[PDB]
Amino acid sequence: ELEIVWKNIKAEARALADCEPMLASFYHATLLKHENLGSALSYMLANKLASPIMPAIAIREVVEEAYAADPEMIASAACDIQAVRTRDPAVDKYSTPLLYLKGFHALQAYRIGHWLWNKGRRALAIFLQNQVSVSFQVDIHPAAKIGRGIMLDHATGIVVGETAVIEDDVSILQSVTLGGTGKTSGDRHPKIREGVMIGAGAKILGNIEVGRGAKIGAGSVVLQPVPPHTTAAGVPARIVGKPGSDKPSMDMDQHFN
Amino acid sequence: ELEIVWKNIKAEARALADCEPMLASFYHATLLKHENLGSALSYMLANKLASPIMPAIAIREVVEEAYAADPEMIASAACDIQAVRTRDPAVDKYSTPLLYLKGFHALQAYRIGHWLWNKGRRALAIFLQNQVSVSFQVDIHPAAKIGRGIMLDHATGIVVGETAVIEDDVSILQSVTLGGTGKTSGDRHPKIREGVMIGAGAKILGNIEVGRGAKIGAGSVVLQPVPPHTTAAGVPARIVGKPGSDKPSMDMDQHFN
Amino acid sequence: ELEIVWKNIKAEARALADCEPMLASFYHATLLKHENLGSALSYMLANKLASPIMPAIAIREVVEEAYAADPEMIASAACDIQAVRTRDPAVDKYSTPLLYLKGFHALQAYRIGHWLWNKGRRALAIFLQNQVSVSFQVDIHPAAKIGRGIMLDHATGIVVGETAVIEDDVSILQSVTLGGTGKTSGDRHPKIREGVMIGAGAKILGNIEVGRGAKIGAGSVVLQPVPPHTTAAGVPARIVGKPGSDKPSMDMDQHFN
Amino acid sequence: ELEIVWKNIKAEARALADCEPMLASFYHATLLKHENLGSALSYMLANKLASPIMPAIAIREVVEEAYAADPEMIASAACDIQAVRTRDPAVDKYSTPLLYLKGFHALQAYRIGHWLWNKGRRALAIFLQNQVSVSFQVDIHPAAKIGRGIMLDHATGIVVGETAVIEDDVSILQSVTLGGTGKTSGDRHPKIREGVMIGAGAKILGNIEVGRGAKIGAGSVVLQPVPPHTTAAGVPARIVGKPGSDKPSMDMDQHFN
Amino acid sequence: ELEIVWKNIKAEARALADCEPMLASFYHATLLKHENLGSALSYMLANKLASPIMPAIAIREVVEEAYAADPEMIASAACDIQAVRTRDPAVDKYSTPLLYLKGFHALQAYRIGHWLWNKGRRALAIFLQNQVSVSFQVDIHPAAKIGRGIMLDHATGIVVGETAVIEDDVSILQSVTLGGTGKTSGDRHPKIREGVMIGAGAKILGNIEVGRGAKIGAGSVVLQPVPPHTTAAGVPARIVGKPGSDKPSMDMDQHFN
Amino acid sequence: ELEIVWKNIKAEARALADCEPMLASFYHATLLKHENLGSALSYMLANKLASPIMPAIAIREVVEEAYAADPEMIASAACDIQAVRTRDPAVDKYSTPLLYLKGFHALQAYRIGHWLWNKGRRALAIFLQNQVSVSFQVDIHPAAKIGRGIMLDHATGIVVGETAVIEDDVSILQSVTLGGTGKTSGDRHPKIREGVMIGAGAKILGNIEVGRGAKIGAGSVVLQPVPPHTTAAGVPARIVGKPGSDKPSMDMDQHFN
Repeated sequence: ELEIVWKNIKAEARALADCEPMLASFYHATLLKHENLGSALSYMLANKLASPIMPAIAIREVVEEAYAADPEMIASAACDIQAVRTRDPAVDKYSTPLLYLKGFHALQAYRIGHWLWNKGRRALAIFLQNQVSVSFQVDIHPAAKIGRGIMLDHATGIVVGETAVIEDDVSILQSVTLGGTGKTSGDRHPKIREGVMIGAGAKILGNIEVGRGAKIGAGSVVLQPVPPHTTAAGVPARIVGKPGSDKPSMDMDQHFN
Repeated sequence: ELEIVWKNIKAEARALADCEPMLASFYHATLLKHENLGSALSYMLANKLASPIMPAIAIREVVEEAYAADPEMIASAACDIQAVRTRDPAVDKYSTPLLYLKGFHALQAYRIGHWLWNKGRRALAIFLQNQVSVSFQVDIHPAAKIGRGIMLDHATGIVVGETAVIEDDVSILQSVTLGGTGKTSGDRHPKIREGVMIGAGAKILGNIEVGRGAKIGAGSVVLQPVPPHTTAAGVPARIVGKPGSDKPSMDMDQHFN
Repeated sequence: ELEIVWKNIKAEARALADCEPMLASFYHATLLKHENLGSALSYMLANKLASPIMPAIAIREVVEEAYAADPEMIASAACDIQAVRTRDPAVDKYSTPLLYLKGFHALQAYRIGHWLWNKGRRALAIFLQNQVSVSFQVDIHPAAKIGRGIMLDHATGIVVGETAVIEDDVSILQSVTLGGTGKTSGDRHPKIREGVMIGAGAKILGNIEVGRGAKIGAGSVVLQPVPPHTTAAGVPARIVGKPGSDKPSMDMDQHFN
Repeated sequence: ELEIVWKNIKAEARALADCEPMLASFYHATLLKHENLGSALSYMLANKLASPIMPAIAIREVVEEAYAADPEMIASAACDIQAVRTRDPAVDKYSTPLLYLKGFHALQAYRIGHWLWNKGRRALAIFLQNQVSVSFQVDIHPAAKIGRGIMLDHATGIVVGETAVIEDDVSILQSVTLGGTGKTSGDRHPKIREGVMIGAGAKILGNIEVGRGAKIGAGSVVLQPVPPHTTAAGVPARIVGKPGSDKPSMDMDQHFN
Repeated sequence: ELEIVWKNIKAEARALADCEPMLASFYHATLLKHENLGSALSYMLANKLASPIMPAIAIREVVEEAYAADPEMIASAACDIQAVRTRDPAVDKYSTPLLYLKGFHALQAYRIGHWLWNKGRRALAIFLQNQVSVSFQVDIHPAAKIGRGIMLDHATGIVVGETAVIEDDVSILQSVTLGGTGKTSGDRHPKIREGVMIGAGAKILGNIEVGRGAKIGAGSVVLQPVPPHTTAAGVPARIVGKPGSDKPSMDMDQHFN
Repeated sequence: ELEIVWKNIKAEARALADCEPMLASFYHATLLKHENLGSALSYMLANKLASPIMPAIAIREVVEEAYAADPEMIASAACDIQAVRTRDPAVDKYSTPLLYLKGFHALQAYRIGHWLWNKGRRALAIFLQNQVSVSFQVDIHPAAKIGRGIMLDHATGIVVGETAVIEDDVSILQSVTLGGTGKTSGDRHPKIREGVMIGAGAKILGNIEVGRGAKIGAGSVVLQPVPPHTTAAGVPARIVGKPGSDKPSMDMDQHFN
């Protein structure tokens, strides 16, 4: 439920404001004064994406329009929160991704851009993509199709291209590229299927499959498709083993042979 | 031709202003209100590099002076715009690099820094280098010697050191390092010859030649010179093949082996 | 001593004001108007960490409280300045790290966060960690234990997790991860011992030892402990040699094999 | 009705976007994107009253709460817009007061402060009073009781004290004081009745009546009550004549004697 | 001569930069870095009128276009600088009006508005009028016809309406209104002839002539035409004498009777 | 005592923060976190005078230098607070002038400028004078000699020239000019002696005495000296009576014959 995630967030916020007065005002503005997750999300995005061109209120109205049209984006955000809490041992609170984590922020900004792109507002979507690249150091093409329960841990240097697909329950670290090949339009970026874990620095290039439950080792350069439930590693990457679990995204085991 | 690129940009800007009310003023202020490419470039760099150290209107003065003194830098920018449009399939407009692409912005900021450096205004060039690093996440030393028709696609994490050379018609992806070795002054960075393509994450270290038309695979660590028209890949890199084209920078084929 | 580093900085500042008269007020504010390094450090951090939540004045109060409680933080910054000046051939002046180098800025910001974390002000430390990740593109968990004489050269994309240790006199390049494994709290990040050099893009994962005087080659993915005075490289990394020096962090030789 | 004022504003906004394409996004944000006057008023005040203490979003919440509790505040703004358009020959458009005229901005800000004062939120009302004095150069104590159909033309230097009353359909010029006497709390500011016109620079002091349809000449200092339908002028002011109209506020005839 | 005023300003700026370290960069950015008076004027106006509606770099473009189109506006500004230097004993430098005096800034902003108005860009001229009113506390309608060698000393509260005329070599103090009467279009504001001096707080209302070399006493309310070379004072004003000089604007003698 | 004024302020602040949570953070930053009046004053001035040229911390160091050199400026500020509380019936708290009232803010900014001027830092003093004119709409030449226990109520449009003297315990309203005559340097502005009250809009011009305990009526134009313990009013002003008390500044009785 969104509600237990949101109820958890407010209760955390109440406690955190008591034991850190420096941030009491911060917690009230970002969390306590909102009635639901949607409103906290739009507030976060409005403030983080504000520019002279589109100030806070202007951005917020765009975000609220998107969430009214497609409320599943809020549900997706809630799943992404739970992903980080459950998978990242440095995070023990529901509020932490929403408050602090630039990978989470960039992911929700992408959802807005994707909605815009699909509505034909492509100029605005590209503006926001490239704003997010500068501000959060994550460059996700708004045409990319990205599911829910996604963790982008640390996130600096992540690149996801136009024709990429990232299914639900995927975990991706800093400096990961889901990148293209060639100079022509068309399908040319990876398809990352459910349960995949991608370690820091991995470059996955071209219109290639990374099958369900696969594991891509840190620093891998993947140029050929990786079968489901297999571990790939190296430069260029080869099949080196099989993961310890069905969904390595859940366990974040970085070892490979 | 310069006038051709500029006319296209203005045409696009007129159509874009008509399609997105939130951005109509932006397309005017950044493009349509300007008489020539040089004016739009100075506007772009000023706005995007503004900080508490120096505001936008002050930056803009420095940039106009440089372009008045060496208008070839404007011709170089036009060649760079054409490189991105022709090589990056996610870009189908001439206005896109100018408005949005941080690698393009970084590359042009470098040109101003390089002009300052060569004039003997090194302290200002070093400020600008480091502002570009924070603002665009691209760290290019102003003493590097970089030609024209250069694409820096995505660009997050690019590092180009003091003594590097990059010839005309080179294409470089995110997280590429043209890096030094040792703790002494003098040539210690790579010399990248014309037509080279460098894939995401490649690290090229030392005063080593990368020959004309060579391809450096994504994630490679290159410690030895790479012969012309050869493909290097791996950690550390070895010669694994020959590229499919005479100038791999033009074709962006990321395959290796 | 501090007084020698500070006297050199003051002399450089006087020269710089004549080299670039435009920036004279900037050199005055950051350097000339202070009587000691501590004052100039607190000025830098106050401005670099200023936000709507904690403006420059509020941050400075925090920083001066920390520097009064633990003046060794100032001495640590002085050794960090000397490390860059001595090890990075692109940097000749003591003033350069303090004015411009985002790795240096982020490292001193971490010291404040670490001081806060150790006082139990954990929310505030996590806030600053994530602000520094956005602003300087360096993500250091405040519970990390980092010594002095540390160079973070270029620095974009550096990630240092919760249980990591970096001892004195270590040099680290851009896109280096000292990263975790697993979804469970507990000891799970690298221990980087004195004198170690880590090349650009290296990923070192898990609770593993990198021993005194070891060298980690650029682009390495290190999953097993590295013995003192050996060189590890490759994906995954293997022992390939021995460094030519007792403390490779001082010499910055990027060669491996 | 409101719907007629609002329909006119929307039509003007469409024309304005074609008259000055540069400002198209501004006209879109302030006017075109709203479905009613209340929404456009709350957008104007949110941005005009934004500060570090209460950002635009926080102000808008306050304003929408007030407009929901007392929608007559929106109707009052509509009569104020019509007053300027009908009485000021330099203003032809309904949109002009809402976009630009600082007297109109200050008058609507006062309504929010007055609403707050009457709810017992007195500190907040005094905060906004003094912010409006700095930003729009109009100092209105929130306990003042001000009706609707009020023009504050040019407006700089207007002062209206704690116990003042301004009834409906009053026109006031720049540098007008409705000021107190004495050091004691209690009723001590003017009562300006319906239809009164007050010329530039007039000072009206103490708990005195200015009667229905009276005219106060520019530069007058009024220390005694002014009868309905008479003209007062001079320093100190005396009755010098009768207005040529029943409600001089509508006709703006500045002649006296 | 234009070149003379400009050379003086640069000389002063060099000496000022040497005397005050906190402002050295300011004198550079506002004066010394510029090639001519027009460039410094555009810089001044851009910086001081910046707002959330239009930032400084955008304003600067509008201003340069106006000066390129009608360079007499720059000659007018030089005459205005000389008027203040020669007439205001608190000003002994040519740079002072340009750097600091809000009446001088307002007057030059009016010139740009007037150029726009006459070109048919009225919507932009009306924005700028009202921005100048908030920013400098001077409200001058852009359709007013104002000559050169004009001093607006102190300037707070000055109002000049739509149909006013102010000839060359006129001096006006704070809180002066050249104000209208009635609610109809057409001439309804004063016509101030050459050499007139207008003291602080004077209100001059209606389409009335104030003849060549006349003096209007401080605090006067002028409702009837004032003959050339005559002194008017009082509320309402009468002819009380003749000025001591042929052009009272030059001598600033505030005595009357 | 400063201490009972400061102790009163903190106690007020504590209570006000409890009964208005919107402003709790505001009260903590402006008042509660400071140890003395001097620190609260410097914080207020640093934030209100911050500009790109001289940000908050830079201004604060200038103010703290001034207060260390001449601590009587803090004592003067305390007297000015008590003046407003005791004389202005709209103010019932010690904290109100310090928090909100632009006349009080401008007066303390003047003290800094006066200190600067007397130290030879005249360029900076003139910069700040003209900043204050724009920001608070009060234009006080830093060479003016102004005592303590001064109330500037409402304050918009106040002008005080170079050679003016304002003794202790004077009360001055909005739109008051202590103004010059002529175009030559030298003593030429009023000398306002102890206990004088000046009503709104009064213009006092030339090097003329306004004797101890005199009263100047609102809207007066004073061109000849006013004897001690006399009331002057009119345009031009004549002696019309005697005040009701020895120090009309204390009683703020605005009546005159």
